[PDB]
Amino acid sequence: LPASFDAREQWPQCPTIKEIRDQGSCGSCWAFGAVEAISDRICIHTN
Amino acid sequence: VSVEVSAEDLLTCCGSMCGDGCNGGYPAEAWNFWTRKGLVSGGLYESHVGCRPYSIPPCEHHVNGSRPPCTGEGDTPKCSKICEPGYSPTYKQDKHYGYNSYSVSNSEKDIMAEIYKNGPVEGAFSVYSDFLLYKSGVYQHVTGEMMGGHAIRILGWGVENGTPYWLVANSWNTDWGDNGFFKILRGQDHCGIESEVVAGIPRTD
Repeated sequence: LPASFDAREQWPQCPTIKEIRDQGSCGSCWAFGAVEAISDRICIHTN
Repeated sequence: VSVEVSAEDLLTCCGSMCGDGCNGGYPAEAWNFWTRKGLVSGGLYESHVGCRPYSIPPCEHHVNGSRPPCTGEGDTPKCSKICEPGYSPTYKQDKHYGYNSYSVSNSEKDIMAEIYKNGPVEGAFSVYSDFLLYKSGVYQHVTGEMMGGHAIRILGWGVENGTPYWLVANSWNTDWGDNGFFKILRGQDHCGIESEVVAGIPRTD
């Protein structure tokens, strides 16, 4: 495996990789972690 | 094909299996939910992007900026199985599903391989007081009392000053940390960062 890896460079064609959300005043980080990585993977695993 | 998967849909329609909405929940069950019930598109607060955009406004998370400061925890919005007006098609036709979901091993290399092979994962670590002030560099807990567990997105890795780290995305907007990102010590299961990694493969359909 490389010494350094950055998904944002590896998959520049997936704009969600660089995006930062805001959970606001709510303990929803459990969901954000999820939909953020899900967004990313849809883009990665799709043609 | 990039879709902005709705956090709102996940936060509100997952019942008690996910935990308790705004009062925290279970990352692993969130992945499972996507496998069983799938998830619609939905962008940022008041973006009008997708079916179910986030309805809780942004704030200032332990920093100073224009936005009002984050209050603490509020109300979990309601599960409404309909898209915002102006969006086409139907809620149900906008659902995106998972093929599977699984826990990744508490092992640096397993976690490295997974990201490299399938993309960003979700992890969680205990947050201590000194973390809030994160600006830049590699985070290492030294001082401060504990606050809780905090789920995040791990999307890479590196070494800085011979200090290896995990590249993570926080969800405290962009004016927190390093444009919204942070780096934390890797290979030492630091603050439990390699302990609750979960991921899954989308459904090419």
